[PDB]
Amino acid sequence: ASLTEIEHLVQSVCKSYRETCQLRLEDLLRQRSNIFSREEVTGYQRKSMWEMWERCAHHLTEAIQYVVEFAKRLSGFMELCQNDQIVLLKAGAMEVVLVRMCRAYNADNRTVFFEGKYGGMELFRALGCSELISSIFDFSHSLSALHFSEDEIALYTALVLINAHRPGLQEKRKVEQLQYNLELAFHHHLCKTHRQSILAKLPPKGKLRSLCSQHVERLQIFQHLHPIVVQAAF
Ligand SMILES: CC(C)CN(Cc1ccc(-c2ccc(S(C)(=O)=O)cc2)s1)S(=O)(=O)Cc1ccccc1
Repeated sequence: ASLTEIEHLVQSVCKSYRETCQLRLEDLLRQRSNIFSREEVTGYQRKSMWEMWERCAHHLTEAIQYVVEFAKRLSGFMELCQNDQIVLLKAGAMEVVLVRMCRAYNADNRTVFFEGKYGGMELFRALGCSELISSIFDFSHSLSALHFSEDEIALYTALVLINAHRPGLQEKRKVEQLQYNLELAFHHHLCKTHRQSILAKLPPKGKLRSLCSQHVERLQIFQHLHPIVVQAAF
């Protein structure tokens, strides 16, 4: 592929992200001052783990819907066989959601945007998993420190998804070609934006893996005893 086509892949990936980014960065940054009062935080802390779980399950499911929509708009993704589409999303969707979360994270006061306002990790106390929440907040903090742009998120999450080493792929060569093309796109766009410096500062692939694995473990435990059928975005 020529640099002209690489640049078109760049523009295409970034447009697909902007159409499926769920919350506008502009809104997130604007609402940073709308913070939960102490009474509001206490209101959340009094809820059952089962109520917080269902709210969290609703937000995660919805975030995942937007990630699936992003993938479907990704050049070449819909050209993969159905098995492979499923393999990639099953392995990668929740890792993308975790990356996407850094946009809603405010490093200045360590709060995150949740149901209309910004709250610290103590908001989630009823869930009884401080370590995981803390790990999620630290991970977001590490990404926010980089000032990850909207397009870097777009290109980086595309590569989280389009990973040819996911076990179970039936057309591994096709995923490899897609992955390589997206790598070209990412690297070229970092050059064009003078942002080469972020590559070495990005979280190791393994860290996103171990975090999502710990995350998924909680989800399974909650969703087993309390499934919730909730509306589809697209
Ligand atoms: C804020 C996190 C640490 C806690 N969870 C609630 C959220 C779920 C989805 C969120 C979200 C959705 C969209 C964006 S966006 C539109 O800016 O991309 C950003 C964040 S916050 S949790 O559910 O991940 C914590 C949890 C709950 C239950 C079991 C395990 C973990």
